[PDB]
Amino acid sequence: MKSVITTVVSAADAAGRFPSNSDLESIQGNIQRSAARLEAAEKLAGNHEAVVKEAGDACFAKYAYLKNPGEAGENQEKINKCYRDVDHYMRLVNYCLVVGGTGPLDEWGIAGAREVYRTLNLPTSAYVASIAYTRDRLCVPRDMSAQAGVEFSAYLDYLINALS
Amino acid sequence: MKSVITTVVSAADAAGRFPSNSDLESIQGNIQRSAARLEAAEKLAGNHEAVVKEAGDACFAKYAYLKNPGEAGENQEKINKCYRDVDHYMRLVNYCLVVGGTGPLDEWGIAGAREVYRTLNLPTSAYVASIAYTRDRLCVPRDMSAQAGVEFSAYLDYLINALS
Amino acid sequence: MKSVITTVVSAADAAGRFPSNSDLESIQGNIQRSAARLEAAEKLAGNHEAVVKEAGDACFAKYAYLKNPGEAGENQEKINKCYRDVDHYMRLVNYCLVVGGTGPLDEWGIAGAREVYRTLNLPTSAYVASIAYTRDRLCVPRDMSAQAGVEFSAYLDYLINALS
Amino acid sequence: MKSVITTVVSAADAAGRFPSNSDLESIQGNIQRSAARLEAAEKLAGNHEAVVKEAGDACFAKYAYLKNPGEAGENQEKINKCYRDVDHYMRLVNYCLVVGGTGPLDEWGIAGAREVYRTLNLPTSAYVASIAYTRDRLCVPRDMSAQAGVEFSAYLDYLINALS
Amino acid sequence: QTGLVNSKFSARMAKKTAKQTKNKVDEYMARSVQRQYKQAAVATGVYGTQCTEGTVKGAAEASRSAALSRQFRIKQRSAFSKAHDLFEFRKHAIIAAAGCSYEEKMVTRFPKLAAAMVLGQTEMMRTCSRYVVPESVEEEYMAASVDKQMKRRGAPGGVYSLSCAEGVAKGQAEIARVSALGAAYRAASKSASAVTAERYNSMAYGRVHFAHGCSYEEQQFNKYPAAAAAMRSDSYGY
Amino acid sequence: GQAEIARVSALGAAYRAASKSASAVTAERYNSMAYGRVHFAHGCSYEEQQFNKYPAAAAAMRSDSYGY
Amino acid sequence: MLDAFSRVVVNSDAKAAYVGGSDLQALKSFIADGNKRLDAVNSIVSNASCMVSDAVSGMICENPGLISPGGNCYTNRRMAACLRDGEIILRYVSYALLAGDASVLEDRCLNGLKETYIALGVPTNSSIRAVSIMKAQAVAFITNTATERKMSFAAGDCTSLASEVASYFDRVGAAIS
Amino acid sequence: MLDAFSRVVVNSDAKAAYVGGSDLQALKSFIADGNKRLDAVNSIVSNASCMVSDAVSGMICENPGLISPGGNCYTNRRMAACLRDGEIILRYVSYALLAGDASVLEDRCLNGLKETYIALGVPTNSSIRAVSIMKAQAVAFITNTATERKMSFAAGDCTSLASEVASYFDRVGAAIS
Ligand SMILES: C=CC1=C(C)[C@@H](Cc2[nH]c(/C=C3N=C(/C=C4\NC(=O)[C@H](C)[C@H]4CC)C(C)=C\3CCC(=O)O)c(CCC(=O)O)c2C)NC1=O
Ligand SMILES: C=CC1=C(C)[C@@H](Cc2[nH]c(/C=C3N=C(/C=C4\NC(=O)[C@H](C)[C@H]4CC)C(C)=C\3CCC(=O)O)c(CCC(=O)O)c2C)NC1=O
Ligand SMILES: C=CC1=C(C)[C@@H](Cc2[nH]c(/C=C3N=C(/C=C4\NC(=O)[C@H](C)[C@H]4CC)C(C)=C\3CCC(=O)O)c(CCC(=O)O)c2C)NC1=O
Ligand SMILES: C=CC1=C(C)[C@@H](Cc2[nH]c(/C=C3N=C(/C=C4\NC(=O)[C@H](C)[C@H]4CC)C(C)=C\3CCC(=O)O)c(CCC(=O)O)c2C)NC1=O
Ligand SMILES: C=CC1=C(C)[C@@H](Cc2[nH]c(/C=C3N=C(/C=C4\NC(=O)[C@H](C)[C@H]4CC)C(C)=C\3CCC(=O)O)c(CCC(=O)O)c2C)NC1=O
Ligand SMILES: C=CC1=C(C)[C@@H](Cc2[nH]c(/C=C3N=C(/C=C4\NC(=O)[C@H](C)[C@H]4CC)C(C)=C\3CCC(=O)O)c(CCC(=O)O)c2C)NC1=O
Ligand SMILES: C=CC1=C(C)[C@@H](Cc2[nH]c(/C=C3N=C(/C=C4\NC(=O)[C@H](C)[C@H]4CC)C(C)=C\3CCC(=O)O)c(CCC(=O)O)c2C)NC1=O
Ligand SMILES: C=CC1=C(C)[C@@H](Cc2[nH]c(/C=C3N=C(/C=C4\NC(=O)[C@H](C)[C@H]4CC)C(C)=C\3CCC(=O)O)c(CCC(=O)O)c2C)NC1=O
Ligand SMILES: C=CC1=C(C)[C@@H](Cc2[nH]c(/C=C3N=C(/C=C4\NC(=O)[C@H](C)[C@H]4CC)C(C)=C\3CCC(=O)O)c(CCC(=O)O)c2C)NC1=O
Ligand SMILES: C=CC1=C(C)[C@@H](Cc2[nH]c(/C=C3N=C(/C=C4\NC(=O)[C@H](C)[C@H]4CC)C(C)=C\3CCC(=O)O)c(CCC(=O)O)c2C)NC1=O
Ligand SMILES: C=CC1=C(C)[C@@H](Cc2[nH]c(/C=C3N=C(/C=C4\NC(=O)[C@H](C)[C@H]4CC)C(C)=C\3CCC(=O)O)c(CCC(=O)O)c2C)NC1=O
Ligand SMILES: C=CC1=C(C)[C@@H](Cc2[nH]c(/C=C3N=C(/C=C4\NC(=O)[C@H](C)[C@H]4CC)C(C)=C\3CCC(=O)O)c(CCC(=O)O)c2C)NC1=O
Ligand SMILES: C=CC1=C(C)[C@@H](Cc2[nH]c(/C=C3N=C(/C=C4\NC(=O)[C@H](C)[C@H]4CC)C(C)=C\3CCC(=O)O)c(CCC(=O)O)c2C)NC1=O
Ligand SMILES: CCC1=C(C)[C@@H](CC2=N/C(=C\c3[nH]c(C[C@@H]4NC(=O)C(C)=C4CC)c(C)c3CCC(=O)O)C(CCC(=O)O)=C2C)NC1=O
Repeated sequence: MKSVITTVVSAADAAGRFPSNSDLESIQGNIQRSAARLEAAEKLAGNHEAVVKEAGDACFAKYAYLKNPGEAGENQEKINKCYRDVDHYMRLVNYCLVVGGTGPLDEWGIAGAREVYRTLNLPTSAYVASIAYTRDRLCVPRDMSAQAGVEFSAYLDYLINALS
Repeated sequence: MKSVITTVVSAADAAGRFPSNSDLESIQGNIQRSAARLEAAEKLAGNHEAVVKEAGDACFAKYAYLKNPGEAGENQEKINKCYRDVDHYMRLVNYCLVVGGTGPLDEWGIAGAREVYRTLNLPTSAYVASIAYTRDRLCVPRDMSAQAGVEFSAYLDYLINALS
Repeated sequence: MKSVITTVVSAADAAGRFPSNSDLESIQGNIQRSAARLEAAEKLAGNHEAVVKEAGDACFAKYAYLKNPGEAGENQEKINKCYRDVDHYMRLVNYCLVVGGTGPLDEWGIAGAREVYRTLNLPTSAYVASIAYTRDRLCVPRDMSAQAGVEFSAYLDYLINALS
Repeated sequence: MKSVITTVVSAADAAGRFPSNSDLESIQGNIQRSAARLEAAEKLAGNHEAVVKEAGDACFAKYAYLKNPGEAGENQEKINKCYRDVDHYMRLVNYCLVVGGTGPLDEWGIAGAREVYRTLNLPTSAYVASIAYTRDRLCVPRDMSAQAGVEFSAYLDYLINALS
Repeated sequence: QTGLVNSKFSARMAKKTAKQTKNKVDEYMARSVQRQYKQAAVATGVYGTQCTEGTVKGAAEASRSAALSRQFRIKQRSAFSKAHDLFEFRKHAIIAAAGCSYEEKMVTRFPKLAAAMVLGQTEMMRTCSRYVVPESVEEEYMAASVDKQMKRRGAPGGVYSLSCAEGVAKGQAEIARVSALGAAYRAASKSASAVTAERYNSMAYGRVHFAHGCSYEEQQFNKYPAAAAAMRSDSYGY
Repeated sequence: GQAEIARVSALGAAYRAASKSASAVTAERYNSMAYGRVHFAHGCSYEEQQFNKYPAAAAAMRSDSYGY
Repeated sequence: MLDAFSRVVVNSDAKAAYVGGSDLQALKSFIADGNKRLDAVNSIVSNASCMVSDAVSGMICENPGLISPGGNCYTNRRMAACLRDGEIILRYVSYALLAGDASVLEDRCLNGLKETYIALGVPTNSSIRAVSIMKAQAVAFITNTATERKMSFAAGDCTSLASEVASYFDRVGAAIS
Repeated sequence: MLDAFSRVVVNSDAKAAYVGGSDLQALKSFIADGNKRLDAVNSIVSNASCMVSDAVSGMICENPGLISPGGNCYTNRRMAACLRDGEIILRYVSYALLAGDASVLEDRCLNGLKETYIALGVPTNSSIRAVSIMKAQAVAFITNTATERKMSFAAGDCTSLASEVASYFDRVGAAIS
């Protein structure tokens, strides 16, 4: 769970050192950003029915071959569990906007991701298609502020780079 | 040289990770503090003849037994090399105000400190007496600002805690 | 390069032992099979223009979405390099029929396979579609013998299990 | 217990690999030999009263100095325990003809052999004299077949090379 | 006539110097020792469960990737960290060869041989972290604090060094996670004759390599040998 | 073109001198030290102490009227 | 390890619930007096060396049997181990105060310490009196009620941080008891 | 390792000189456009996966002999090693850009890489063409002159950060040459 405080406390603990001015300095960086990266968590928390519906069918629009019988996304509960997965991923992005770190993305969606989707034949391109669609559906002055728009997209492209 | 950027870059490098939003967050903490911890480096840089003279004789005022023949600080070059050492320590405090880290104090005055002063009979209480005198000679609204007064004293008490 | 002799010689060498009757026994197993697993290498060596043409377009028949502009297999040299890859994989299967081992498949097509196709967006399902088509296009009494048909399909399904 | 299957299963397990065509190949080598190395176990199992009597006194014929008072083989139970040992060694040779491996010779007669006979003053030349006598008392067309005569002598000379 | 002055186009030094055939001795000396030290794991012919690399299909190839950038990082060391390695590896290589003043010179001339000896001997008699399982939660805290203190040198001064690196591409730290997670299960599931064989040489290893007459630290390692197995030397890092 | 021919010829000779026998590389090693010490050092105990450490620097000095 | 930001994320992940302004105002309050927290921790790092001296010598000043021959803090080797352990505990309490969460205090410090001291023969009563003296020093240094040394700050209330470190110290005490 | 703040401290420690406003204004300028630096590095982390696939495939698009049988990027095992190495180099260049100093790039990445590639037989020319393509991508992503993707920001000039990362990339190129 790499946050900004877990980074400095374990670095001071590996050296056996008290929290010095280096370690105190990093926490005020989680004061100036964190006044406005939590408004993105407001935008994600109240809009999450619509943003995972709008991104859930974007991958099926790009990849219509999944819905074939015998193919990957055969029946209806395939699609239900796929929308479940997009909801899970946007929940971890909502968590990462709140910790100020990529920890909840890492140890809950990214660690061991490639060793599930390969053995279950889930195409990772279908996963990155929804997140890439959500990244460019956002325009800055309508949905959030300027500080929120960059930090919300930065956790999305981090998961895009991690998934493929 | 533990600064705020050396802390996050090596933490990202130990994991093999690109600089994510955690690592970008710590650097703006070195923007809001660092507008005013560098005015303390101005106060220390132009006043360093007087603050090491005023603290150089404070340890001899507390410990007048050093100046005895056969004792620790016997002749005049003893006192000259002692004032040299107080100048060296305040230079490292001036460096630490500028990096935003305790690195230049650590690897240039603190590492291997106890294995010199013990074998050369230099009493560490005489070293902490000058730094403790400089810590309380400072009053906040005359010498610097409020942000500068806490961060200048914090690098002094860190070296006080490290020396003894 | 795990063949049947590399398996026993390194096992005798890890123990510091001369080649005993265990190690001599394994080599006659590469006499009774190997009279007929090399006729499969004859069938693969003279027919390889047709079996990689017939399997090269099977993946594009299953996955016609690849040929879209902006998609994975955009232009003509995409398809040329894809047929190159199917030729490379069937060459390693032809090698594995000849060593009596999965060594040339492993260290030349299977090791580091997943860390190329993920970063270059090459879908592994398109790779296993051609090999799965070649596995069931084979019927036993027309193309080869009975000993050859099982051992040719066994190196194909091994690569199928390794790719996904 | 190095048999032909223990050699390939542990080699596949050290690499984390499924049993491939290399590992399947070694087992049919334990089919073609093992139809005729088990007739040697028939010859050894029904004749073992006579072959350890005929070899038991061969070492005493070569080394008559053992039977002296104060020497190694002093009294009658010395000779009884010596014939016990020759029976034990031929039992392990009978086991090795059946596993297709030198495992039961190794971990039951060969491991720790030299650290008993040295501390108890049992001369290893007297041990190899009986096994060498049994190796050349065998002539091929009377006792067994041609496949059995080589593999029965090969487990004897392996123990001869291991004992000295 | 040299490659430096203005006379010559980029062709020089086509010969064996005394450098290189010194270093090619140490290559062979390290390899003929790793052979003999791996030859104890494969004792009778079967590959033991210690010497298994992977369990996913592509865990072995990825462990080869991780183990090749492993010892490239040893070459990316400072001159202060070059020199600190051999002068304590020579110290610890003396402790391995107790007598045999032939070996006292053999490990003292050659520089990559002594680095291989102190790691092959602890891999051979199984005195590592990942081979010993604490018999109680008691030893788990004992070995936790040794791991805490022994990873302080892997992050010296707040900054992490490259010697604590865990992956060099994305996903590689996760592969190395799962591979280290399988090895912990395999060490907790071995034979009853091997869990009490690694139990004793761990006590002896800690007592000779780190206690050095301090009658407390021996009296701690005898009670708790997973805390004895969990301590490395200085220039291993991590 | 003649300077280029003399280039390539001098380039082959440098490979041939870097590839000779182990008994000849350490025979030319010693008379180089002795040659420099008698022909150019002349009692200057520094220049000998340089030529013994480095005899290719001793071999690389000519007389005056060779030119080049 | 976790911090104050991560614990609401762990708590909300076991609901499959998005976090919003139902519980983000507590984190915004953690942010707003976050500068008070950096003012808070620095007062303990400034006096960390005197705190262990005043704690461990007070332990013997109330219990002279620890230095009777045979006692736990008797000889010169054991005194260094006890003065080391006190400062380790203070270091982890300062970690937990800077983090805003006691996660780093549990697993890396207190997990397995009680029966470690039981196996070593370390008396628990003197250990509890050693952590509580440090607690009394920490709550005096946080609120600037220290009689021997005063520091410079901006004025206001800090009982929230004093209470957080007071809850951390007897959390240390309950684990080794 | 060092950063931009530490290098003035190392440079002034070899003078026995205190630092003041003779050279602190350069650090204050490092601070003031420090938010531009965080805007700068994020554009490379956003496109890190496309950068290596545009770089390494362009290397073969200009040199088809690397995949001729026998070539360095020929087989499937070697292609993964080269795609791994490119992203390692990009990761260290991003470390050096975030740090403001090329100290972390030298010792942990470039120290001993040239004769590592010499011993492996890795051709240097194709490697230089591989880092330079990534340099051209990075200077387009910093200044938002990328033709395929545009990002959102506050307006202004960023040629100083583009120049810093351009100086880091051929510093990588000079060490492996
Ligand atoms: C907390 C983090 C978290 C995640 C990131 C996801 C990741 C994830 N997805 C799946 C699991 C799945 N994911 C899908 C989705 C798809 N497959 C198809 O058939 C469609 C093509 C595609 C829609 C995009 C399906 C169908 C399963 C169930 C597996 C299966 O039926 O084969 C599973 C197995 C358990 C399950 O059924 O949910 C997990 C752990 N789930 C999580 O809990
Ligand atoms: C928290 C995450 C979050 C998002 C990423 C967006 C995603 C999003 N966009 C739209 C819906 C829309 N979004 C826009 C906005 C834009 N279209 C453009 O062409 C401009 C570039 C850009 C900013 C002006 C427009 C014009 C629509 C209506 C048409 C449409 O559906 O695209 C809707 C439907 C309801 C709505 O308008 O909100 C949603 C959920 N909203 C969110 O709550
Ligand atoms: C860059 C970091 C840096 C430091 C922190 C100091 C630390 C330091 N002090 C001394 C060295 C010294 N320090 C003293 C000072 C004293 N001893 C006395 O006799 C007096 C009681 C007392 C004055 C307070 C003296 C006299 C020496 C010289 C050693 C000696 O003469 O015994 C030395 C040995 C080299 C020297 O002579 O300067 C060093 C490294 N110097 C540094 O360069
Ligand atoms: C000796 C063993 C051996 C292999 C197993 C293969 C594996 C392999 N394939 C590719 C490389 C490739 N493989 C494809 C194939 C495809 N991508 C598409 O666009 C289509 C959808 C799909 C056809 C099925 C393409 C296009 C490349 C080039 C990479 C690219 O252009 O993005 C590369 C990179 C080098 C190259 O260009 O060939 C390698 C090593 N090649 C080998 O040498
Ligand atoms: C070395 C690898 C190798 C193979 C896997 C096959 C693959 C293969 N099959 C066919 C072509 C054919 N293969 C068959 C054979 C069969 N169809 C059936 O329905 C039966 C189940 C089965 C055995 C009787 C038939 C009937 C055709 C002609 C129709 C077709 O193209 O499918 C052809 C075209 C020319 C030919 O007939 O050979 C090729 C290359 N051939 C090879 O050289
Ligand atoms: C299963 C594998 C297996 C073996 C290979 C043998 C090996 C073996 N031999 C002996 C033990 C012995 N072997 C001998 C034999 C001899 N000594 C003499 O006095 C004679 C010169 C000579 C006859 C050749 C004797 C006498 C002992 C008993 C030890 C003694 O009395 O000193 C023992 C000690 C136990 C015992 O008494 O049997 C063992 C383990 N036994 C085994 O169980
Ligand atoms: C390439 C360099 C090189 C060396 C420096 C030596 C070092 C060395 N010797 C042994 C192995 C051995 N080494 C010795 C030698 C000695 N054992 C002692 O008890 C004496 C103190 C000491 C010198 C008299 C003996 C007797 C063995 C075999 C049994 C044993 O390990 O003790 C082993 C382990 C191999 C094995 O046992 O399987 C190694 C690495 N061997 C090498 O290949
Ligand atoms: C990460 C967290 C962490 C800790 C908390 C400590 C815990 C700890 N303390 C001791 C060890 C000890 N601890 C004490 C302490 C005391 N005896 C008393 O009565 C007092 C209450 C107290 C001093 C204040 C003593 C005296 C020893 C040494 C025992 C002895 O040698 O007699 C040991 C054994 C190692 C050693 O001998 O040094 C450990 C693991 N170490 C850690 O790594
Ligand atoms: C021989 C008998 C003997 C004692 C009974 C103790 C005396 C003692 N002092 C404190 C109490 C304290 N001790 C300190 C520590 C310090 N004060 C400072 O300002 C300095 C920076 C630092 C040491 C140099 C502080 C801050 C308190 C809290 C009260 C106070 O502000 O003085 C306490 C804790 C009260 C409690 O138990 O709740 C005790 C027992 N020491 C002894 O030696
Ligand atoms: C590493 C360097 C560094 C620090 C140490 C802190 C330093 C610090 N503390 C405060 C500011 C303050 N600090 C305190 C704290 C206290 N006041 C008291 O009376 C008690 C002694 C103590 C309680 C713990 C209070 C009450 C304020 C003003 C109110 C507030 O900031 O919320 C301020 C003013 C800015 C602000 O209002 O937030 C600063 C710069 N910040 C830094 O950047
Ligand atoms: C910390 C920094 C760090 C690095 C920079 C790399 C450096 C590096 N690369 C390789 C190893 C390699 N590197 C390459 C790369 C290439 N061949 C080319 O012509 C292209 C120029 C380039 C791809 C872009 C190849 C092909 C191999 C494998 C050699 C082979 O097996 O044929 C190895 C040996 C380990 C292995 O085999 O994987 C190392 C240490 N690793 C590190 O840890
Ligand atoms: C087969 C032949 C073949 C090629 C010749 C290259 C084509 C190519 N493209 C770029 C150049 C580039 N490549 C990228 C990369 C990307 N652009 C994006 O916006 C995405 C995010 C990301 C890949 C998905 C960028 C940003 C540039 C800089 C120019 C530009 O903005 O497009 C360069 C570098 C120019 C130089 O050498 O200086 C080359 C050689 N690729 C090939 O395959
Ligand atoms: C981790 C999250 C995080 C970030 C990514 C940055 C995000 C960020 N960048 C800027 C602000 C800015 N960013 C840029 C940078 C650029 N503008 C361009 O035209 C180029 C594309 C690019 C050059 C690299 C400029 C020029 C400004 C405004 C001037 C300035 O801030 O100094 C601002 C406005 C605040 C300010 O004025 O400083 C913020 C919040 N900060 C954060 O807290
Ligand atoms: C670059 C640095 C390097 C490594 C780290 C390893 C990692 C490694 N071990 C392997 C594979 C492997 N490993 C073992 C066991 C192991 N092998 C032995 O010779 C002894 C004595 C062993 C116990 C230690 C076996 C039995 C195999 C299967 C191949 C074989 O040896 O027959 C394989 C092959 C996987 C495959 O073919 O699918 C790899 C990549 N290999 C390397 O080249």
